[PDB]
Amino acid sequence: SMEQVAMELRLTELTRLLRSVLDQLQDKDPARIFAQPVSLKEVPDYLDHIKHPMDFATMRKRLEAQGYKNLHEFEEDFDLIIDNCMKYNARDTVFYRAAVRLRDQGGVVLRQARREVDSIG
Repeated sequence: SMEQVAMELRLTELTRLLRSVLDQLQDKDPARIFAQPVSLKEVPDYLDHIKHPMDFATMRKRLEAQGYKNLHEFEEDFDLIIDNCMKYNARDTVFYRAAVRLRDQGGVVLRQARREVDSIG
């Protein structure tokens, strides 16, 4: 149908906006601490601690499959990155500190993304 197409064009445009958002959030991680999944070869007990792992490469796969229906779903995954790290790692670690800085700096980007998503519809 014409409606299904219009729907698909909306999703494609949302995907375009979320790709830009993801690139902006990932720039706030210049150390690349959050770029890839925590390695289960190197942290073999990780899944005993963290039940829903997340990272930027995994979000990017979902994004490119147009797997985010709305900004809320995207934000859920970004929050998993931060929250998983803040649980697994102690306060006095470069990892925890990196997550705090990513959260703080990402807030600005996500604030305007919500306005753009509502605005453009």
